[PDB]
Amino acid sequence: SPEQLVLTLLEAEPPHVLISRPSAPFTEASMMMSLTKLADKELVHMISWAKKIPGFVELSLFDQVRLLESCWMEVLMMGLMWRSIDHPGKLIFAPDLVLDRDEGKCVEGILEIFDMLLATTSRFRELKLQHKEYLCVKAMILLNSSMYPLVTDSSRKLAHLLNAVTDALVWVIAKSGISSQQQSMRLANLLMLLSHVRHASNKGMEHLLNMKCKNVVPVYDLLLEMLNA
Amino acid sequence: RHKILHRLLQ
Ligand SMILES: C[C@]12CC[C@@H]3c4ccc(O)cc4CC[C@H]3[C@@H]1CC[C@@H]2O
Repeated sequence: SPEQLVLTLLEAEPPHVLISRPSAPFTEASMMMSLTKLADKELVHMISWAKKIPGFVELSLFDQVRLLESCWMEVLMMGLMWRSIDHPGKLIFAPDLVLDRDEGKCVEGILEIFDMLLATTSRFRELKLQHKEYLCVKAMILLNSSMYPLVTDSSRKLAHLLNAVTDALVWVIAKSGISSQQQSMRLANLLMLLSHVRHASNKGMEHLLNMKCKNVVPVYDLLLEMLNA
Repeated sequence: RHKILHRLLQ
């Protein structure tokens, strides 16, 4: 139910992972080490986060797994964008890892991804995305992935959940008291940005997979696993 | 395959 759902999401927010720039100037290797070390740690916390969304731990194991494998990059990126929303031309990876757009030149293939992330962030900035809208959108990202039938009521349980999240978002948007038509436009504007987030995610995944192959960066543990597919 | 994920979910 919308108010309670929204408070649960609020209380579910994962902590800020702290990381710092290395002492030496960035290289491709050292930049990738920093961002993957950050991602890996944030992944740990994303599991605990997901488990706090009502219903999530009532879905089947394969379902929880499949949603998390499918959305984790998207969720990393969404959280990044929210962190960076007030800081044009910058990506706020962590309080002490604030990358200027140009610093992406450091890593082959990454500037384009920074620009996508930056563009999607500006679009949220233009729309004046509100904290509670961000909470709902991020949970929708967890819940809204293709789930063609696997061969292993969880699917209806999924729909009910994503339904309640979508209602919560509609309810948050109602608080603005704007025109009915403009409440529809805003919903559409926020959900249409979900594709952009999926799209960046796709480029991010591919970029990192390739970095891993070229042994340009070692990846460990959770991140390594989520990567191995 | 989800050696660690399963671990953390359960
Ligand atoms: C996945 C990459 C490393 C981890 C990066 C990260 C790391 C942490 C985070 O909160 C967000 C992102 C989004 C951009 C990601 C990068 C885009 C491609 C690069 O390989």
